[PDB]
Amino acid sequence: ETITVPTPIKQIFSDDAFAETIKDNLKKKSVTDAVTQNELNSIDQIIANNSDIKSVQGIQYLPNVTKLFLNGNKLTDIKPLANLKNLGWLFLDENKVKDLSSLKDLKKLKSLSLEHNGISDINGLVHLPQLESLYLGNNKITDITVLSRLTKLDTLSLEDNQISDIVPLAGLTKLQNLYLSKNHISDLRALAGLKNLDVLELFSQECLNKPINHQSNLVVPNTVKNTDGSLVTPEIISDDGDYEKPNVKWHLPEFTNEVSFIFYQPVTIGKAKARFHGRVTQPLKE
Amino acid sequence: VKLEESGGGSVQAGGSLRLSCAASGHTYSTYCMGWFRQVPGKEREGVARINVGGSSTWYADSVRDRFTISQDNAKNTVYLQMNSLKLEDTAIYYCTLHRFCNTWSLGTLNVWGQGTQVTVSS
Repeated sequence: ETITVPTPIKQIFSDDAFAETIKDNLKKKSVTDAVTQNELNSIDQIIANNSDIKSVQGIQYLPNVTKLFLNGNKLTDIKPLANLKNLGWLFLDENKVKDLSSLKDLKKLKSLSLEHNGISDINGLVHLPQLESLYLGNNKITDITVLSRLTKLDTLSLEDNQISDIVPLAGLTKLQNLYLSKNHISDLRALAGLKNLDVLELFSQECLNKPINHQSNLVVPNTVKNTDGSLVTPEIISDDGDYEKPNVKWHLPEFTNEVSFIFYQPVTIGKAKARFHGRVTQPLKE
Repeated sequence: VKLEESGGGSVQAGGSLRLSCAASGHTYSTYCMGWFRQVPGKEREGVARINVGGSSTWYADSVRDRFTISQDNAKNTVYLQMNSLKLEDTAIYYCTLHRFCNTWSLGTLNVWGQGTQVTVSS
């Protein structure tokens, strides 16, 4: 897409904040100044974090942008980014962007940051198998199936999501830095073959068991597994319970809505040293 | 996040200097820390980094065999040993940090220290 004749900035970039960003990038004096296509072709980087941008309409006319910093705006749609064929680095933290499929043709994209966007569905990222860095912290993701295709990732953050099933990571042996804190992970076996890890974070899991019936003498199998499948010993057990491997046991003369236990296990994978820590909650049916 | 810089100074070409940088306040469990350098007016450039809490390092092509970066993870401090210093190494060296090393390399999103003068003379 091109502007055939020089046109005022504010006619191309409908968002007042983004028009000012373009003006400043080009060292123009006002958003009413005319811009040429050649001037737009010369934009290779935009830094516009925390700028109150609600839309990047008009950015489609910037074919050569390689780095886009748009953290902390009010974006809800990234359709105008879809044909930015040279984009290599994209930062979109703290927006509300969910149309990840809009990125599918960005085949030079190496780094993508989408933290705190309210994302659940990441299936559109399947179209970016060349990605080297992916940051999806602080979202509401449960299903990371498609990440089994992202075999060029060396850095991946999924911290602070709702993930229990990390099997899709098992084959991603290029991973070096892997951030998985604050999920629902109880089973590390998917990580066992990640021999190139240097950084691994496994803090503060919440592992939620399927409800079972309350009984006065409760017996709950421990399902927390290390990378070799061995059971991780609980360190702290609620309600005066005790561990008799492989079961946690409680005497509950009165109904209570849940019992729980907490575990902590140092783990080494590759060169990475991690602390796998979590709470298992067992809800009880009265 | 606050970065405290130490070291630097002036030394004759071929000599050695050391730089230190300590991170304090609200540090992540692991993070990227190291230095960029800049001659006044000229473009800043990455020098060396290390993943504090891991082990991976990176060096600019021009320093790769003369400089060594290390960490004291317990002190949240990194160290740069600068050997065989050249006139071209004269610059202000800025400690700088980002949670993720691949982003650290860009500079743009980093936390920055105030800068330490390094001067190499003939």
